[PDB]
Amino acid sequence: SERRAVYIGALFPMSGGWPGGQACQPAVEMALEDVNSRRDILPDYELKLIHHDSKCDPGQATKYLYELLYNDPIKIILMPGCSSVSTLVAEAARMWNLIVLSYGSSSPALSNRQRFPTFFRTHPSATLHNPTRVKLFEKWGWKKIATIQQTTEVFTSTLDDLEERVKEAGIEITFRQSFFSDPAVPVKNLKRQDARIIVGLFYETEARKVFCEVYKERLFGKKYVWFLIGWYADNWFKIYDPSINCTVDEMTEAVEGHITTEIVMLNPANTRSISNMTSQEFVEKLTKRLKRHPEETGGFQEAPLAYDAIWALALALNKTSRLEDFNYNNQTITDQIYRAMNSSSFEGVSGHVVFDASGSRMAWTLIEQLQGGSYKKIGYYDSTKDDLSWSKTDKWIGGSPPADDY
Amino acid sequence: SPPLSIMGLMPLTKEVAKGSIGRGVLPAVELAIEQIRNESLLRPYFLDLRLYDTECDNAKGLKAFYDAIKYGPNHLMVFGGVCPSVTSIIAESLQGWNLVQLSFAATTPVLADKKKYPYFFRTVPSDNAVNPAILKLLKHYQWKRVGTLTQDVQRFSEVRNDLTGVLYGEDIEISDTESFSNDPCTSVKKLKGNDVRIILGQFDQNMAAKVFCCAYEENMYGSKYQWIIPGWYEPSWWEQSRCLRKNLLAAMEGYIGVDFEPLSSKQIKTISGKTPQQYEREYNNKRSGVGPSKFHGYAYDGIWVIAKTLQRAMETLHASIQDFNYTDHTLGRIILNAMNETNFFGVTGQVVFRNGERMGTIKFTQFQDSREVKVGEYNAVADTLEIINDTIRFQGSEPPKDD
Ligand SMILES: *[C@@H]1O[C@H](CO[C@@H]2O[C@@H](C)[C@@H](O)[C@@H](O)[C@@H]2O)[C@@H](O[C@@H]2O[C@H](CO)[C@@H](O[C@H]3O[C@H](CO[C@H]4O[C@H](CO)[C@@H](O)[C@H](O)[C@@H]4O)[C@@H](O)[C@H](O[C@H]4O[C@H](CO)[C@@H](O)[C@H](O)[C@@H]4O)[C@@H]3O)[C@H](O)[C@H]2NC(C)=O)[C@H](O)[C@H]1NC(C)=O
Ligand SMILES: *[C@@H]1O[C@H](CO[C@@H]2O[C@@H](C)[C@@H](O)[C@@H](O)[C@@H]2O)[C@@H](O[C@@H]2O[C@H](CO)[C@@H](O[C@H]3O[C@H](CO)[C@@H](O)[C@H](O)[C@@H]3O)[C@H](O)[C@H]2NC(C)=O)[C@H](O)[C@H]1NC(C)=O
Ligand SMILES: NC[C@](O)(CS(=O)(=O)O)c1ccc(Cl)cc1
Ligand SMILES: *[C@@H]1O[C@H](CO)[C@@H](O)[C@H](O)[C@H]1NC(C)=O
Repeated sequence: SERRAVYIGALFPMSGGWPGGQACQPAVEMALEDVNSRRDILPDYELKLIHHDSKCDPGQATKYLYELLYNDPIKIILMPGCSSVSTLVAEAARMWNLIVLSYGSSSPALSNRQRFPTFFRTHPSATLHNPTRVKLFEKWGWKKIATIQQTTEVFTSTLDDLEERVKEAGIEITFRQSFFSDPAVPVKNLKRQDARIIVGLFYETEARKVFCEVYKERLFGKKYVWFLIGWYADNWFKIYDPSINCTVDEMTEAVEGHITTEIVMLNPANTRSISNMTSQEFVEKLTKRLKRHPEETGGFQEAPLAYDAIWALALALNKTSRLEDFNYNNQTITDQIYRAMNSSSFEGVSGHVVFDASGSRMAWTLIEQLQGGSYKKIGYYDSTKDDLSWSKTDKWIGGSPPADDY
Repeated sequence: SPPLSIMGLMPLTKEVAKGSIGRGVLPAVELAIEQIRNESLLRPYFLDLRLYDTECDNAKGLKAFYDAIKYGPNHLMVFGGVCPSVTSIIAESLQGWNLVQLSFAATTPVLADKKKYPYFFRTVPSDNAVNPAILKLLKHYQWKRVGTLTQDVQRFSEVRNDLTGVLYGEDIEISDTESFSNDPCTSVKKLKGNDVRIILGQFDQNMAAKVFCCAYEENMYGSKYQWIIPGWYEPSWWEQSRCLRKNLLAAMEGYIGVDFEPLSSKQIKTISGKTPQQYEREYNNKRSGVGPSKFHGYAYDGIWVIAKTLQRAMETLHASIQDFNYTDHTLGRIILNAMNETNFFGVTGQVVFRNGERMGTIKFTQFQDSREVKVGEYNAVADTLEIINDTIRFQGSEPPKDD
């Protein structure tokens, strides 16, 4: 007979704070072609896309969410990208019994089943850095940690999660300092209580300000280890900032030896995943559909998560299969898709795809250290299987990592 | 009589606690709608208010709004938005349907951001509107040095944050800034130790009883101290662990409470031809068994703002309305421009907006033996303070000094 059309209502940020839809929409289009051309996944169903440009704006997204829900055809799932767009659609979704699957939202707040009961994300939460941090603290035998953050909900939530994770490992947070824009008084305070192991959470502009202030107070050297986020631009510390007094040399000096954690978004292995593509082939195939270069295209590094989200849905819809009967007033099919989505376990272009109880993606983390003004891969950590890959590439002045104490 | 449809959005259900604001204001709304029709003020048209229940919930509220657009008549504007998170969602999206919104109860300062909420207006002053009033009070009593005590909850930290800008370029020093989450006693100890005399408090009713208990224990009360705290607490709130009731009342004695003025005290005829006193009587008869709400005057004046806006928008069109779909950007812009012209004497005083924000009246109260008593008002339009002679009092021969 005929394959029944089954619809996804997606929102792609083509502009805004995170213009991730630029590469994620083509990656979504490619994944649908790959799933629909597979006779073994949904033989009786054809998965189709209906999308709108959210502009990474919740106000804008409210207009398109209406457009998706109040116009035929009925959609079985909603796929937002930006964290602010997901916070709005994932909360609203229960009124239309809709599963919500995000390909780009990292906000820790989205891992709340009370506010977001049908929510899943192939993009991990910013809290995924915390198990890697506690493991590195354990490896190097540290139990006294200082934390410094910029005043943002994401950074406060990340540190709130780090508090409960260190308590479990018999580790404590000595000092916690915050700053809206100027980090002069928080860094001066770290020096005063003689903090040794510091977890610093801030954006790049604020990192430059933190590390200039770190040079001045000599909060770098053999004594100190800084744990930062690994998503900053290459040579961020060398970038010219007129509001910073420190020189390139001074700040290449201040950042020396610091550790970074970064969520793995593309499998570094040359293995073939469920689609039978390799990471390298996915990248080459994606580069071909793009109008501009990967460097110019927003959401290029997140594009494999968007590709994997379509596969997670396809495989979940495959496990259940009466999809045309879906209506916004019925929980039946939703709860069955929810159960199938919750039981996700497959190999995607981003690596192994699994969700925790909150619907947040579980993934590997890349651990790097800045050695001689350049980041060097010192290993990877898999939080779900407590698997640490050590490179034996890390370097310390003492010939060994220092300690939390005087 | 073609209808001019208005989308009324508010919690109306008994199952929702804020449902009392929505129901409390409906008799005031009915009185304004009645007079406008009875007097045919918008002839040929009649003001058609449709009501949709938000249930003070983000999801139910958004669906109520979506269901109003889908199945309801063509609304020209939005009237309501009570709960802060629901109002923020609706207010942010307004341009998508070219809908101007007028709220009578959402006081969250967040909504003053016209980059995020350009189509949003409110007849009620925001939580931050107490700050230019407090500046006037400090200037009046020559208080040049203050300390702050704030609860670490967004509703209060937003007010404290705004105070910084209000007191900048003025001759007033914030000598000590103290915050607390659950217990204010450590923060009250620091203020005492820094010899603070004038305290600007921003915390809830539950925390207020704790604050004044710590104040008694630290002797941060009497002739040398002045506490300036929220004026919106339930009456007899203090009656509702270590301190005694007599010791709480001793420390509370003379605190200044600050909040918006529910209705004008001026015995002058408003736009409807009634004085605020005559309106208040008409509202109390109309409400019957429904519990009164302090936002009733704001809802009443809110309907008059809509009627006046529509009259002016009708004049603008006549110079060069049924055709309005949520598509007409130009009609929405006309409605927006006409609302910005609002200038009339309402039951809540003069109704004027400064960038969608109400310029209104702030009430000053003083706790005297058993209750809060009115001691003054601040007029935001004129930026003036009027202190009620023979009401405000101090335990010493002079008001306290700031050091
Ligand atoms: C998952 O991935 C790879 C993908 O293959 C390549 O990569 C893509 C990105 C594209 O660039 C593709 O065009 C490209 O193929 C799949 O692996 C290949 O798939 C087939 C599966 O059998 C293989 O094709 C031939 O295999 C044998 C023998 O091939 C010989 O030659 C190569 C060098 O050229 C040697 O290295 C091999 O060891 C071997 O000696 C051949 O007999 C078949 O030919 C035909 O024979 C009949 C004759 O009567 C015909 O009637 C039929 O047409 C029959 O097919 C195949 O042509 C191919 O070599 C491998 N390649 C690799 C790299 O392993 C893999 O199958 C796919 N998995 C899926 C789809 O599930
Ligand atoms: C939105 O309203 C603003 C305020 O309008 C004023 O107050 C209303 C309550 C109502 O009474 C209305 O009629 C008033 O005009 C508008 O800003 C004001 O608009 C004027 C510009 O047209 C400006 O005035 C000038 O008038 C002369 C010009 O030489 C001078 O005497 C005076 O110094 C002013 O420059 C006025 O200053 C300005 N108001 C404020 C407080 O800044 C605003 O344009 C309007 N926008 C619309 C309708 O789209
Ligand atoms: N990786 C994409 C995204 O998670 C998108 S968002 O969650 O911030 O909307 C993101 C995360 C952190 C930063 Cl700095 C920018 C973007
Ligand atoms: C899809 O579901 C069918 C139903 O049993 C199963 O046979 C098939 O292997 C599934 N496909 C994948 C790729 O898991």
